[PDB]
Amino acid sequence: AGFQLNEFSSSGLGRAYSGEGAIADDAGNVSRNPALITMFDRPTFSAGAVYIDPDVNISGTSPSGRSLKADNIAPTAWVPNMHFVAPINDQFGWGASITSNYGLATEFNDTYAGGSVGGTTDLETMNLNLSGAYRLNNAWSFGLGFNAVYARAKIERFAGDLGQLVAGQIMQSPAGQTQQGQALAATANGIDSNTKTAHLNGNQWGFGWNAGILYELDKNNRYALTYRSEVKIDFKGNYLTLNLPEMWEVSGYNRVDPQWAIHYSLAYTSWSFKDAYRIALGTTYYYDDNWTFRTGIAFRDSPVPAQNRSISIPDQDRFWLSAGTTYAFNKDASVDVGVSYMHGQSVKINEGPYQFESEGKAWLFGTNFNYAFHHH
Ligand SMILES: CCCCCCCCOCCOCCOCCOCCO
Ligand SMILES: CCCCCCCCOCCOCCOCCOCCO
Ligand SMILES: CCCCCCCCOCCOCCOCCOCCO
Repeated sequence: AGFQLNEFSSSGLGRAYSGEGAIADDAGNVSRNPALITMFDRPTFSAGAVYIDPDVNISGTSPSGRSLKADNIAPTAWVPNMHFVAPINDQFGWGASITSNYGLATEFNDTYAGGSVGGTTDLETMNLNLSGAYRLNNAWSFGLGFNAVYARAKIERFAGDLGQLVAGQIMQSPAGQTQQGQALAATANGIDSNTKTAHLNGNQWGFGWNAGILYELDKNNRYALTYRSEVKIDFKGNYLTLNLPEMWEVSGYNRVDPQWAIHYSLAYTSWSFKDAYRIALGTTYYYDDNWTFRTGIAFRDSPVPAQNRSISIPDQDRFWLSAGTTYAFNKDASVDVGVSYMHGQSVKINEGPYQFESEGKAWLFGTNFNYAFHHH
């Protein structure tokens, strides 16, 4: 957040989401690349959730003299996931998942000076996916997926100190000399910071598709190109379209040893004019039959000026640092747990009449349970 999320699995969390289009140790990855369906030879289920605990802080002084300070403006969150994939044939398979690829939340007191650009911003999203895949031969697979997205938005803004700003401007102008001018300033200054200035509530569905190609040099090495379509969501509440952006991703996975694999990816996102990319690299330690270990790093760059930035929507250049571990109870069942630390960069924000600074980070903790059907 983002507002884009990667938290589709706890195993992925532990590898900082690196080459997620090319690994297939559990069912979570089919949501990332429907072509991976052909790596599964038996019905496979997975479920869990990621707990996100952000710490995002705003600082600054308004030209009115009011503090623009705001501690801890991003609340914690639970992001659940469920996945299922199952072969139909030696060539065909299918899968289904419930995920969220998008969400954000910021809240300021309704008494905050910068209220007109920072009150309450709440977007929750749920992706429903059905996928199919076709294996052409030993090397090549293709996957196609259909997405139903449910989105719940809540916005409120407030006057903040706007009326104090207007009072300032009026008093400064020649009109500050007149009696009508003073009165008009006083009327503006007298507007409560907590005056509700805006309010939106909406819940809507949108639809999209996604596709993927898998190339396997052999059972230890593979590469993938994936594409997620944009999804548009028209809230008839009150325009008013919310645009979930395209994503392209290239992934690679190298099992360079019975005990070691690496996995990396480049992912690209453009929207609207303003794009972003993410690179990620990680390694997996297949210690033994019971224990697997997991570590990764990532970096995301969306170079957005500063007068295009929002305090209500934090989007900085960020780093991920992750470790994880999978314990398998047997050849059928396992549990993943992931941890990640997410670090933003202190950034300047010039929005409306205000100048802020913003710095954020987050701790992530995830657990998934995996189960494959038809012993063993
Ligand atoms: C590349 C072709 C696949 C693209 C189609 C996308 C939607 C496919 O979803 C179909 C899922 O339906 C599940 C069928 O249930 C299995 C029935 O047969 C199982 C026998 O083993
Ligand atoms: C009977 C005359 C009494 C004068 C009261 C007029 C209204 C006083 O409120 C003024 C509020 O303006 C705040 C000043 O803002 C800081 C100055 O710099 C801001 C430039 O706009
Ligand atoms: C548009 C192609 C971009 C390729 C990037 C990833 C390729 C990784 O595989 C390279 C090694 O594979 C050996 C080549 O295999 C023989 C020809 O088939 C390769 C087509 O991908």
